[PDB]
Amino acid sequence: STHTLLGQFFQGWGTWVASWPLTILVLSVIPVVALAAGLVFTELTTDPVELWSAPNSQARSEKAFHDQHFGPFFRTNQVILTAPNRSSYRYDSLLLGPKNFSGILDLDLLLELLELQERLRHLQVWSPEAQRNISLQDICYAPLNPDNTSLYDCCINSLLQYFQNNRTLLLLTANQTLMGQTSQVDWKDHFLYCANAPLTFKDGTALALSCMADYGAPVFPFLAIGGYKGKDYSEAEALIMTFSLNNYPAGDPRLAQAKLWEEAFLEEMRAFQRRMAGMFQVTFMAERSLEDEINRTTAEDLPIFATSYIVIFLYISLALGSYSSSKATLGLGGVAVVLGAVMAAMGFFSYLGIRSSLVILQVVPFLVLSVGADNIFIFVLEYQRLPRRPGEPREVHIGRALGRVAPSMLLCSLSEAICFFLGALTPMPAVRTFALTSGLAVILDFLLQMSAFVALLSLDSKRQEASGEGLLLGFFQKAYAPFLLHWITRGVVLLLFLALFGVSLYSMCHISVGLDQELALPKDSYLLDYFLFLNRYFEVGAPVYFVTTLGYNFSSEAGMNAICSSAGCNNFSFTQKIQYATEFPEQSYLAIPASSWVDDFIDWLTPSSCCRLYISGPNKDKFCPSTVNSLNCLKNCMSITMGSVRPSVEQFHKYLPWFLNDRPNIKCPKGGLAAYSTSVNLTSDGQVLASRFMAYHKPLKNSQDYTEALRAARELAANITADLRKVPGTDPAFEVFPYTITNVFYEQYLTILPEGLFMLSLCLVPTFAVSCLLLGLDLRSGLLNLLSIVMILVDTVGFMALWGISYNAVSLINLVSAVGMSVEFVSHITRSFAISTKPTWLERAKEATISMGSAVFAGVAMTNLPGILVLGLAKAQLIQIFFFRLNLLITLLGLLHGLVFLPVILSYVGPDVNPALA
Ligand SMILES: *[C@@H]1O[C@H](CO)[C@@H](O[C@@H]2O[C@H](CO)[C@@H](O[C@@H]3O[C@H](CO)[C@@H](O)[C@H](O)[C@H]3NC(C)=O)[C@H](O)[C@H]2NC(C)=O)[C@H](O)[C@H]1NC(C)=O
Ligand SMILES: *[C@@H]1O[C@H](CO)[C@@H](O[C@@H]2O[C@H](CO)[C@@H](O[C@@H]3O[C@H](CO)[C@@H](O)[C@H](O)[C@H]3NC(C)=O)[C@H](O)[C@H]2NC(C)=O)[C@H](O)[C@H]1NC(C)=O
Ligand SMILES: CCCCCCCCCCCCO[C@@H]1O[C@H](CO)[C@@H](O[C@H]2O[C@H](CO)[C@@H](O)[C@H](O)[C@H]2O)[C@H](O)[C@H]1O
Ligand SMILES: *[C@@H]1O[C@H](CO)[C@@H](O[C@@H]2O[C@H](CO)[C@@H](O)[C@H](O)[C@H]2NC(C)=O)[C@H](O)[C@H]1NC(C)=O
Ligand SMILES: CC(C)CCC[C@@H](C)[C@H]1CC[C@H]2[C@@H]3CC=C4C[C@@H](O)CC[C@]4(C)[C@H]3CC[C@]12C
Ligand SMILES: CC(C)CCC[C@@H](C)[C@H]1CC[C@H]2[C@@H]3CC=C4C[C@@H](O)CC[C@]4(C)[C@H]3CC[C@]12C
Ligand SMILES: CC(C)CCC[C@@H](C)[C@H]1CC[C@H]2[C@@H]3CC=C4C[C@@H](O)CC[C@]4(C)[C@H]3CC[C@]12C
Ligand SMILES: CC(C)CCC[C@@H](C)[C@H]1CC[C@H]2[C@@H]3CC=C4C[C@@H](O)CC[C@]4(C)[C@H]3CC[C@]12C
Ligand SMILES: *[C@@H]1O[C@H](CO)[C@@H](O)[C@H](O)[C@H]1NC(C)=O
Ligand SMILES: *[C@@H]1O[C@H](CO)[C@@H](O)[C@H](O)[C@H]1NC(C)=O
Ligand SMILES: *[C@@H]1O[C@H](CO)[C@@H](O)[C@H](O)[C@H]1NC(C)=O
Ligand SMILES: *[C@@H]1O[C@H](CO)[C@@H](O)[C@H](O)[C@H]1NC(C)=O
Ligand SMILES: *[C@@H]1O[C@H](CO)[C@@H](O)[C@H](O)[C@H]1NC(C)=O
Ligand SMILES: *[C@@H]1O[C@H](CO)[C@@H](O)[C@H](O)[C@H]1NC(C)=O
Ligand SMILES: *[C@@H]1O[C@H](CO)[C@@H](O)[C@H](O)[C@H]1NC(C)=O
Repeated sequence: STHTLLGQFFQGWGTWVASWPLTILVLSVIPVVALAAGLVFTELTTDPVELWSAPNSQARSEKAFHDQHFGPFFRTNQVILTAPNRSSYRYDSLLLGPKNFSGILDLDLLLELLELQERLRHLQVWSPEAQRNISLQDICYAPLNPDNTSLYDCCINSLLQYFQNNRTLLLLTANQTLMGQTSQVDWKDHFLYCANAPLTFKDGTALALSCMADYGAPVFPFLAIGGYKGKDYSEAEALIMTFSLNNYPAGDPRLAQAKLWEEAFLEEMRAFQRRMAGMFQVTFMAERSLEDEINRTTAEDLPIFATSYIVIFLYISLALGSYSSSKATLGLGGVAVVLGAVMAAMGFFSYLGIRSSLVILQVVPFLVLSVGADNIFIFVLEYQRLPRRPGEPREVHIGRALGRVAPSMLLCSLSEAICFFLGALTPMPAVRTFALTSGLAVILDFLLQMSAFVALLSLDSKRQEASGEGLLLGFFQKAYAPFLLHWITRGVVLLLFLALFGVSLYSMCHISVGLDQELALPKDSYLLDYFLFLNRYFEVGAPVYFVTTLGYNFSSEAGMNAICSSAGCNNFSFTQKIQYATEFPEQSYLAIPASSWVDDFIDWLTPSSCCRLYISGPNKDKFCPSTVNSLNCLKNCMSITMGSVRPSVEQFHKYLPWFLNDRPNIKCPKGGLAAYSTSVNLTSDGQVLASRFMAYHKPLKNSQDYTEALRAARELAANITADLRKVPGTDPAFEVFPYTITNVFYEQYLTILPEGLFMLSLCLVPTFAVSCLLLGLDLRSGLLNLLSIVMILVDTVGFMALWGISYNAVSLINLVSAVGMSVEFVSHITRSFAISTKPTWLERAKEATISMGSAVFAGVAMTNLPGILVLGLAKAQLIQIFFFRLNLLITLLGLLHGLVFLPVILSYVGPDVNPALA
């Protein structure tokens, strides 16, 4: 038979290893030390948040195209101020009637915010790598002037940009006698005017102030104030101040300069928070802030987690005693064989240049320990329970006791390694390396404890020469087994577990898919207050870019008519569809309509002294800008007296680069480089390669909102690209896709549910087939522990839905490690039933419960409890939610099915009594 060959081979190998104890022990730990010595050579940790995105997916290929053709998305540094204990007040405007003002909108707070903003603009950091102070101008994102980049050209959005950050303009006052009403027009009137019409160059009040920021572009009200509802901007309860910086690829030396400045920004806002405790209530965030708040507690929690090894050392050599009136070296050997394998499997990957993560250094050594000492108890308890035959050496006895139990050990370890390796097909790189390291650690643990631990046990066995049945074996399990096999409980348990399975089957349909970003940070984190204020007070989400890939013409009148929204444009166009989709912002997750450069280019070509050509001179026809008050510019770019003015193909190639460099002013606010300078890529001749259109999501709170917004945006872009291909001239493969800064993270949840069912169902096939081959499990009890594993998975999914654990890529690998761990709870009990010889099924189930049930409870259920309970106090919600709540719920469910349900079900439909003398 296939079973008896393997057991007959393991009996020879163990008795050979026990005859050379010192040689096999020293010769095995040498490769373990050689593998674990690579923890210093190329041990590198991948700190960014690109450990959470598949690099060969569609969402990362769209990011590569947008980064190639337009440059990467800018970094963000935000502060959200609130005045909690300030009362609102009434104010009567000269143009808007009575209007109530919130407590935050006051001069006494706006002046303090102006002082803080002007101090942040002059910050400087001493760069160690490049010997020079880093100023804000060198790394700020300036849309209107990227070449010179003076200190006042940086993009800084706030409410004080309406007044251009001038303290004298903020305190300005005028007396307007409108309609026979002498009313003091103040800054609040100008703020009310700029909130309704942000693209204003002269205010429509008595004080004729401007309305646009000092860097040139107009600022919209949803980037300055927040917390309103509708269009009453005077009731705003929050103030926003955003600093945006240039983003570079990771190899660039400017990235270290840009991240160096944000540390000084965070220190300055911490000083502002401490200095203004009784006036404001600030919450802040830098672009580097989420990257270092995630892996901040990796080196802080390891010494707390290292006491699990001491507890598992103390648990062995107290439950393995022969206490009459201690096996302390066996516990040290069990700890060293588990500790050696983890360091060897972790350091082998460092040689190959595979970068580790935070989860590898936090759950790997305390999850391998929970399934690494599992075979040690099953070997040592079988060594002491098998009595020595008369006149035989200790080596043959150790070989016989090893050969009787080791195929179940090989089956459990190989099922563990198969489930970890098969579960490493997830696209996310943080979970792939964790599964690969856990699989290699489990395989090295199985090799180490079958070659070195047997030699250590043979060495310890000799020692007892120089220097009752216990209590757990017979004094409890011979007074619990009649309880469980009483004929009233034997029917009650059989329907109670069935009702539990049915209730979990109903309750697993209320599960939620997706991992919130609030559940990744430590509990005493400052970013949680920022995420609370962001979800409560903002009125728009992240920006959306509807990128158009190369292939569209853009130069024909048939091409422009499918994009524009003005007069003489086709119905259901690009901008028309994006305009329509924001009228129902619950189906489509858009809040602001798309701003199209083609419409502003068509409006800019209308002859209103905004595009003019020289009549004659030294410069005949090159360009007359808007800032020229001369008599030689009486010639429009386009002609006059047509409806739906569309430029020719020659005129489109000529007038377009002048439009994308024109700076808006009082005599020409029609458009230019304030918004569309970086939204269009031009070729060498002047042909448009690719463009992009800007729109804003609605506020996305949870992680399902991000997935629904991404799916709705991709569906709307699919409708737009379907309609755009019918225009004559555009070639196939032209597509319009929506690009957002957070689509790489949340694109996995579109199709993680079919991926989870396939990968989980693919692990049951090499758990039942291999169990029927390495063991004597033929067919009746072969598909019974599979039923136990399916019940364990369904009950775990139901309780995971009930507790409030979302189903994501982190929890999916824990379920795959549970299907490889539940074989350990049921294969030992089922195999002991199969080799039983008793008259009736009830006594066979009683013998199976007494013999291996006590060993399974004392070495498989109490061995992983120190390794799992230590993670419950872990400082990070991801480790404390997915690797503690899930694993604790699997060990209790796995113990409760493999020790109360499997013996009861085996006394009804168990396999027949084979003689089995071979
Ligand atoms: C409009 O699109 C153009 C075409 O993509 C952009 O020009 C591209 O800029 C890329 C970055 O400079 C180039 O990639 C580089 O290619 C060289 C040569 O192979 C490599 O050594 C570099 O490593 C590689 N850059 C990286 C970091 O991958 C493209 O080759 C280049 N393509 C063309 C046609 O010139 C324009 O940048 C874009 N317009 C603007 C101003 O953004
Ligand atoms: C975007 O659409 C434009 C309008 O459909 C295209 O412009 C057309 O390009 C044609 C060449 O491919 C021009 O044909 C030439 O015109 C001259 C002068 O009238 C004639 O001799 C011929 O018809 C032809 N050249 C030859 C063979 O001598 C069209 O005149 C021109 N149409 C317009 C309105 O100007 C663009 O080509 C298209 N852009 C792209 C991406 O190709
Ligand atoms: C293995 C576990 C570790 C991996 C888990 C990773 C969790 C998910 C990581 C999300 C990372 C990106 O996180 C996202 O960053 C952007 C940076 O623009 C923030 O967005 C910020 O900038 C945009 C645009 O400038 C503003 O509109 C926004 O209000 C502001 O918060 C998002 O609010 C944040 O959600
Ligand atoms: C802030 O605004 C004030 C007032 O507009 C600016 O001061 C003016 O400067 C011009 C140019 O020299 C003078 O002609 C005006 O008479 C000044 N007005 C007053 C009342 O002082 C001031 O320059 C602005 N500050 C900045 C930094 O732009
Ligand atoms: C053929 C002659 C030389 C007899 C001696 C052969 C012995 C010394 C060789 C043959 C197979 C070898 C074993 C093969 C596998 C392992 C697992 C590894 O993780 C530790 C070393 C260990 C345990 C080797 C020890 C040395 C070994 C036992
Ligand atoms: C009982 C537990 C801690 C056993 C695990 C020990 C090893 C595998 C763990 C514990 C502490 C960890 C180290 C903590 C800090 C660093 C510094 C970093 O720049 C490189 C990785 C490195 C060197 C880690 C490597 C892995 C590590 C050495
Ligand atoms: C980094 C990327 C781009 C390269 C490919 C990495 C992944 C997909 C590759 C590299 C090594 C591969 C693994 C190599 C070994 C095994 C064990 C086998 O029993 C199942 C497949 C499995 C688990 C492979 C899965 C796919 C795998 C993990
Ligand atoms: C079935 C086995 C594992 C027995 C243990 C089940 C226990 C640990 C599980 C099952 C149901 C769970 C509870 C379900 C509901 C809540 C409400 C929540 O706001 C706090 C946690 C709490 C109170 C859970 C605590 C843990 C819990 C009690
Ligand atoms: C402003 O708020 C107060 C709160 O009571 C409300 O009574 C008042 O009517 C509001 N002002 C206007 C113009 O409605
Ligand atoms: C700027 O750099 C110079 C030379 O390194 C240094 O003396 C000066 O102190 C730096 N500026 C600040 C703000 O310290
Ligand atoms: C930008 O501006 C400064 C000051 O006008 C000028 O001297 C410098 O040459 C310019 N540099 C670039 C790269 O545009
Ligand atoms: C008009 O307003 C000014 C400044 O606000 C004030 O000083 C002056 O008294 C007012 N003039 C009249 C005629 O009331
Ligand atoms: C606002 O005032 C209340 C009442 O005095 C006080 O309890 C609270 O701490 C104050 N908050 C801040 C941020 O000053
Ligand atoms: C939609 O198209 C039709 C036919 O091209 C046109 O008559 C109508 O004016 C367009 N838009 C509407 C419905 O106003
Ligand atoms: C595109 O597909 C259908 C057909 O035009 C349309 O009903 C649907 O509303 C469009 N998609 C979106 C996101 O509106």
